[PDB]
Amino acid sequence: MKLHELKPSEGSRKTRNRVGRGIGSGNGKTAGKGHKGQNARSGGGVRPGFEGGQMPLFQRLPKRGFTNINRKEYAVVNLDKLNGFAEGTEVTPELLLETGVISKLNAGVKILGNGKLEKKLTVKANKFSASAKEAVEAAGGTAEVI
Amino acid sequence: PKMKTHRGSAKRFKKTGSGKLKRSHAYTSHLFANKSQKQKRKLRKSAVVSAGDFKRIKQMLANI
Amino acid sequence: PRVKGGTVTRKRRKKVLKLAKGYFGSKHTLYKVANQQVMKSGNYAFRDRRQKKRDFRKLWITRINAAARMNGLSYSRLMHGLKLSGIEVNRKMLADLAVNDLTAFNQLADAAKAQLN
Amino acid sequence: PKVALYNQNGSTAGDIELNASVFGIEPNESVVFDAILMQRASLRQGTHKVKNRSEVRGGGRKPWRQKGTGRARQGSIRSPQWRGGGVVFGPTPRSYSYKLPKKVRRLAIKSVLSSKVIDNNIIVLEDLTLDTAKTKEMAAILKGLSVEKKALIVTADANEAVALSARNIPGVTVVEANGINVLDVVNHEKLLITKAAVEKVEEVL
RNA sequence: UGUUCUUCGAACAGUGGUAGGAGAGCGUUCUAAGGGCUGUGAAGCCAGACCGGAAGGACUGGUGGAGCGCUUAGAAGUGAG
RNA sequence: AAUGACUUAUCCUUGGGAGUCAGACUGCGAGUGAUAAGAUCCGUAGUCGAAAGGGAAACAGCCCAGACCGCCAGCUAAGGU
RNA sequence: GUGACCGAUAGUGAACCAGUACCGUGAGGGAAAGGUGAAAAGCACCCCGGAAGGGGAGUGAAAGAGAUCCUGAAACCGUGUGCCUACAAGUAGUCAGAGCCCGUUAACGGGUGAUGGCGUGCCUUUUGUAGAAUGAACCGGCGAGUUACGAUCUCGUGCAAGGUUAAGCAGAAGAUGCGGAGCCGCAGCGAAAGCGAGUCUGAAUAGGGCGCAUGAGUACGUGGUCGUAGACCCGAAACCAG
RNA sequence: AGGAACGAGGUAGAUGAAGAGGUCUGGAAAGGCCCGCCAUAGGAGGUAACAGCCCUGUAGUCAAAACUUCGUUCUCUCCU
Repeated sequence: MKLHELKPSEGSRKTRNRVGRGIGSGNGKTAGKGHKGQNARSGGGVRPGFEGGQMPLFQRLPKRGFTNINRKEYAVVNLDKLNGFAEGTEVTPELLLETGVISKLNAGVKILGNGKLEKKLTVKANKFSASAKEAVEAAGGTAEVI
Repeated sequence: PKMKTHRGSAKRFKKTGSGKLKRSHAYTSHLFANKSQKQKRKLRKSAVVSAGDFKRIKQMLANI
Repeated sequence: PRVKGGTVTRKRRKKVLKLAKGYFGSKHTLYKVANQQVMKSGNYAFRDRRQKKRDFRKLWITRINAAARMNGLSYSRLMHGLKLSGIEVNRKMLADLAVNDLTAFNQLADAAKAQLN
Repeated sequence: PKVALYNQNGSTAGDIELNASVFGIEPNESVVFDAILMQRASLRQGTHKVKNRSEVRGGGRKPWRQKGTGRARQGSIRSPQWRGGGVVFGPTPRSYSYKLPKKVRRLAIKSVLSSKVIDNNIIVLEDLTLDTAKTKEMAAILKGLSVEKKALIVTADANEAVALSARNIPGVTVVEANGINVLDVVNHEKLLITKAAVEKVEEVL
């Protein structure tokens, strides 16, 4: 690219809005904040969770616990993701992690029955759905729990 | 620094699948003799946070 | 980097003061009254560019009234005669120059006389 | 790309076929523009600092009381409207560094190499044979290839005779094969690259 | 400025405005690219009856005695009643 | 509120950014007040706010009429000769 | 050794006999103030004057360069000149306009203007201000929407159901190359166990809520906005510690 | 828990290329035009006006009587 004309992409850059730099531009004296309010003052303004002294929305609603200490996230493999192997043998989470289908192992791998498969696969995982197991067994594949 | 998450709104509300956060109803913990059964079967169900409330509280729960 | 900005301000002030040349006293000398006088002169210039179009017309109406009243008619009867004696759209300051070129105004006045009766 | 070879004597008979994956793609103008703006940033130091209202050497007292005198309030000795300075925001020391995603970086370097290829500004010199450390020989080499403006010298193995020479010529910058970048390619508008450097940057990038 | 036709473009309609929202621009300092003015006189200052829709910009004459401008970009200690 | 027309070009949903929580007068319809207030509080339409111009002598709100700019062009509104 | 850091109201308070002068009993507070010329070659000599200070004559490229000394603006003070002013009630202008005096970036020319018409400054705050409501004696300089880290939206670029690496190691403290540790999305529902293109409530193969069905995010860059930051500048009375 | 020598630094320095090029305007060329060189040296500051080849200089080749800062060897000391 030629250096003494560096033309930017159209729409990628925009001029910063000057605020309080004369009355002809707009955002003049009052600088876009109106006349003589709290919102026109320096430093705010109120909290985001504040209704002017009305009891706020979260404080009118009850708590809904709880959070489990040891929760496993067996997620996620769908049936259409298994079609990327041509033709594919020994579907392993150790193989699925380095293939790029699974970004991160979270305590196991569960294969779910959304979509469909058309090939013979030897499938190894931690858990299976009821529809996914039947879809593997209908194609002649083998599903085994680690 | 990182944006702090409003822990109270994290305890009340719950993110849904875009969302339209899930919430519970009020008037569901006290004085059930003065309320009818038709009120109680509807207040024990869940509700959705309204849009005028959503435009004010969605910044408080950005980090989920 | 640091921006000083020394010359463009003085350029603005001298442009305003040269626009305010000829004013009385401190209004051609001090910037802060010269700017107010220039803005007020701009409003006055717009207003008087509107007003010249009608006070010239009223002066010409006065002169046509005087010239018609020399010939025995008023202004309103003369204009009614000009609209009746054909559709003649002869404008009023050309009618005022017609008395600088007398007796051309008298012939149009007689044309107004002819079909008012 | 049909690029003619040069052997700095004839020069020369024969040519080398560079690959179209690097030197033959269509140039992306916005990507090279973003790479130039990214590279021009973080070369600057950002070592600019002014004293804020709290950091000026001044007392905390007020020069006169709040009411009673016919003057302004003026709670600080050196408020920003005073002569003592003066700045609320000012310049602050900060880093201008940011990173483009890696595919944009490879696309930028390949597109600027292809745009230099289609402008016929690439000169290929095999092994860059230089007998002595004198810069007179390098100037004669640059004269023999009709180079009068700025130029790059890309060397794969980073020879010391090439490196110590041509650094006194103001328009000539000798760079390693993996040390290539967007700014030196867009800045000099002509590059002298060896066959070993091409056979390195083809598999590096 | 908006709509339609789109046969250089034409037709029709619109164009007071505070708070506010949106868009297009003019200037200041520094930096990157080339290119170019300068003691046969730069910046600055002073005057003029010049040009542009505006912020603004040029050209002459005097003072001055050494730096400045143009371009496409990019950053801001970015324009004062 | 419905389906048959003629005019217009507005109307909902989502998302980004606001300002406004002191209003005033006039005409009509009510309350309080003494069917007093340039009083107070309401409903409704206009004007001002945020609207220049012409008329009410001056006089935000009344009457007539909405200023992109230029013309030393014409015809009219309120009101007048 | 380097600055998309400052250039004398800036930058250290302090570019200069500066923590000095000065103020306060004391703790303490705390200024202003750079520039002849390349070289003093810093005006020999004559005249006025007591001197200071001038006019000649010299040095000098420049003496209007002559000791706060480069350039030198405006407020302010003066001297001349062209045109109007001693019957006139004026936010001082504007439009029309004769006379008189000059010639320009030659352009329906410039300056002054007897006289007529219209016309109660600017800003702030207000329902409403010419306001007898506020602010400004005048001029010059300085003087208020910035920056760091996150979040959201629009636009642009790259790759696309896969995008991106942080720290760190090499490497002009630069680009980049290695680094997939981690982050977001790729379908969710439920308080949770759990189940899954469904899940929860519910005896329910009923109804209903949420979601695919009917399908795009990710990483950077600009811009708008929001949080944590003095957060848009200035301003209290006060509180606490030594 | 004590010392002696070899190598590299600091506290201080030396050496270190190339033009009076010619003409023009200038008070003075470091400026314009026409010309040649050096470069491991075109970092900078001055020189009567914008130096690379005018000076101090810079890159490299080096030095250390006397103080130290490290690294190596030896002496020495300790050990089932």
